[PDB]
Amino acid sequence: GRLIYTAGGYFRQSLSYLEAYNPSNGSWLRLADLQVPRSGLAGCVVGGLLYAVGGRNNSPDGNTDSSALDCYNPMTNQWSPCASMSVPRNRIGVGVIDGHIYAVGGSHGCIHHSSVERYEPERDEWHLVAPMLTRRIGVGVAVLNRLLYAVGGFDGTNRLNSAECYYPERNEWRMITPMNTIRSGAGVCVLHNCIYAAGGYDGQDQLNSVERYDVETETWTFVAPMRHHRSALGITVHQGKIYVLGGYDGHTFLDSVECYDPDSDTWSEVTRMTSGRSGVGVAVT
Amino acid sequence: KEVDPSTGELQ
Repeated sequence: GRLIYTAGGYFRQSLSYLEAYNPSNGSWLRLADLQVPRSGLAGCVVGGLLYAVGGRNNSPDGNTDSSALDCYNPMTNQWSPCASMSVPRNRIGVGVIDGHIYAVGGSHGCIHHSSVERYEPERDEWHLVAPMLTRRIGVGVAVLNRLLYAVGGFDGTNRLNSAECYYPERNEWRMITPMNTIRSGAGVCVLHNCIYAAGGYDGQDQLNSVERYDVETETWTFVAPMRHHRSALGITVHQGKIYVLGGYDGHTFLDSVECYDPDSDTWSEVTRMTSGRSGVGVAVT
Repeated sequence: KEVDPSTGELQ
């Protein structure tokens, strides 16, 4: 019985919460606060440990870009710093392959990164790998068949709909079919054998639509849209279902958590976070 | 206030 962890986020300022939802009985846990409040970070899990990567601390008296990596042990209910990234990375995307963490893109003030770096836990170290084809902030990331997909984002001029695929054995990137819809701050995950991208902001409106990529057809197909339009949401899969947490919808900060059932192509509301927020790092363990 | 439309954040 694994949990959905939610870390950081933003409400009136960047938050430092760590909370976890247990989908089999609907309860929320109030776990240890992060060391430093952060939103636009990403979360992932490696060998039962949760990690929070990048982001920004947008406080009321000015904002700092985070290059930090922190690790939480559900056993000790404790965070611990890990080596920092080579560079501050706000609105970063993250995927895991072979127990190695890929820190993809993000921002540093005006700098929109195309650089990617890899973290090896067994030796607390970050190593620059090959940069992506496009600079990307607010990028969704998804790992499939031992490859990493970078989806959507913003290049420092345009909000993107393009997507790339990284090949770790070859250390190189390749563009793939663009998405139907342009998407900044979408949630990107992997359910069954497809990459999903839900919500985001298209340059005009915050979206509720959900499209999925098929690796063999190379085509994107919309599926049932969500009930609530949202951007800078958190996403993850827990037992064959997609879970989306909060986000911003052009008006307020959502506390709403929707669940996607792929068999029946429907969405439903399964719970509310204890408080509405956007830009959270989400993972399962 | 001014808010980044894709995240809701300020400035």
